[PDB]
Amino acid sequence: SWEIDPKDLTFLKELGTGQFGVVKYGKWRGQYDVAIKMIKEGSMSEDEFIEEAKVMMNLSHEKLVQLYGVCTKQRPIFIITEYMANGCLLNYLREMRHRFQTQQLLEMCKDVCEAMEYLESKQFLHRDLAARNCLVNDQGVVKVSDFGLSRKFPVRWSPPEVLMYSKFSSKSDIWAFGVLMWEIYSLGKMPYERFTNSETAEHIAQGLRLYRPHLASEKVYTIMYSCWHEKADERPTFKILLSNILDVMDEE
Repeated sequence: SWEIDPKDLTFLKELGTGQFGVVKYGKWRGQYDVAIKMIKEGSMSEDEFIEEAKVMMNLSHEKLVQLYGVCTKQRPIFIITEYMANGCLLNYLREMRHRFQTQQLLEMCKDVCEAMEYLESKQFLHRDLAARNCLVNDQGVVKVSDFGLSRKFPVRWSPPEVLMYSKFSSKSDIWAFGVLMWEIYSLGKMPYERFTNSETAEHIAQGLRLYRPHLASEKVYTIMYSCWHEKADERPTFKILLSNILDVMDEE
């Protein structure tokens, strides 16, 4: 069901990801590659954890990193997720010592927009969409992770209404997606690299945004820029963005 027997875990490994990162790898039920993550003790009630795990497991999309189950009969609780061989998107973008053509960067954006259009259609809020929270598999497909119970503050990824009023909505995920497009097109730079949090917020308050990365065409920048409207209701939906992204794919 939602509950998993740790005895169904075989080939337990400690694997590197990026230069200093580490992942606990296993195989689940003889054929599923999984990452094993622990849940902070006492931060949640057991019943509260199970319901949230149930919601997350019913979130099925090829571009969302899947949750396969949880172990609760043990201390600490752990979760098993879809293993992603190429690791964090941020590190993967900076590891571009080789590859990225602009078509590949736009495809990354499309992968994420699909996952997010799915989440939006289920009225589920990510709340921390960022390149650090996307994972890349062995085929180079980008999937969104760290939504749900896979959770100082992501100020550089947050719209003004989150910073001031804590008003989370799909439209705040929209803003963060624009920042994520920026991280992709700049190949993994830090948004607003040399800014205090008040400087970033004063910069936004002045109607100023993240510069056009030079790998981004005018069209691509229009799409990411559209995500950062001051008014939440003036920012697009993930369905509209997808259609914009699919339009720009046809035009190249």
